[PDB]
Amino acid sequence: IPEYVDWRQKGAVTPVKNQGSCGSCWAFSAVVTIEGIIKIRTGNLNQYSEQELLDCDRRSYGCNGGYPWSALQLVAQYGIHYRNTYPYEGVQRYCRSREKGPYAAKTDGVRQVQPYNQGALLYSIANQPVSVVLQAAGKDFQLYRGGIFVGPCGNKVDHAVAAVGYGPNYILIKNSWGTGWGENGYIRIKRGTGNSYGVCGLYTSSFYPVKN
Repeated sequence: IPEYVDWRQKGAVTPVKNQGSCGSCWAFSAVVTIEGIIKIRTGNLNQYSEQELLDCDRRSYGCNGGYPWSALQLVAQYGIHYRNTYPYEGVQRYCRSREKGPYAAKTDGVRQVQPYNQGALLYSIANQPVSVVLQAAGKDFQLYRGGIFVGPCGNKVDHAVAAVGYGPNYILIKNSWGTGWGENGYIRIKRGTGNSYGVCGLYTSSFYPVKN
């Protein structure tokens, strides 16, 4: 369980993206999750469509609300297309999955990490990236243009992102905003403080598919 875990230089995460004026970080967080695992075994890095997840997942409320843990489940159940055969537009619409044709990616299950346990988060993040939530409605996290976020912030979780590494002290997160935020679309939050919930409630509820 290395002292350092970066999947970027591991060839697991692709360039950064923006959800835009679409409340859809859940579907984006997911595509990165599935994505990671998909490349971890096969040795093939891919960019899947979040747009599809939006238009297809009726359980989620597309362009403004969702469950990073429906998306995944969805995929495993059905599947998911490339981000070319289903590029992101930013507006929820009619499911094209079927109309689009044969799927391209399809997992083999979804599991959740025991909330409120850093030790647990890491491990999984060590075996493969994960979808995690937190407080973004933040007025500080909103302004982050590089650094190690400690706060201030709260325990009112309401935005989903992704963890793509950690250090002895900083946890790495991929944001669904442009590369005109944090440190090039990236933000480092601090771990090991005692805060069980985890600063910004980053330890509330996390997840991930399964792959054979």
